[PDB]
Amino acid sequence: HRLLTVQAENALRAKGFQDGLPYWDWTLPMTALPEIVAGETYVNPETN
Amino acid sequence: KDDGKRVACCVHGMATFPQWHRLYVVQLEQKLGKKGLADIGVPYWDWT
Repeated sequence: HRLLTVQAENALRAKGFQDGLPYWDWTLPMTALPEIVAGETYVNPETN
Repeated sequence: KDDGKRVACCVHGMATFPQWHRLYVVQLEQKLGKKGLADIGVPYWDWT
């Protein structure tokens, strides 16, 4: 699984990225799933 | 044309030729980059 994550990072690096993959933290209690993934359609004001 | 003769906008034979053309190429550079590609600019083809 470490190799899998490393390969994913190396693959995504060449697509306009700076840092590594963020990690979820499900160890710490939460009340809702992450809003980064919850949404279906998001409004980008870059294209308005 | 300044006299309304419908002339071109290309600058050739005036001192501002290299400056205008470099502004043109950087325009296309930014137009390409804003579409989502942020790795390399337009290459230069050497002929010397």
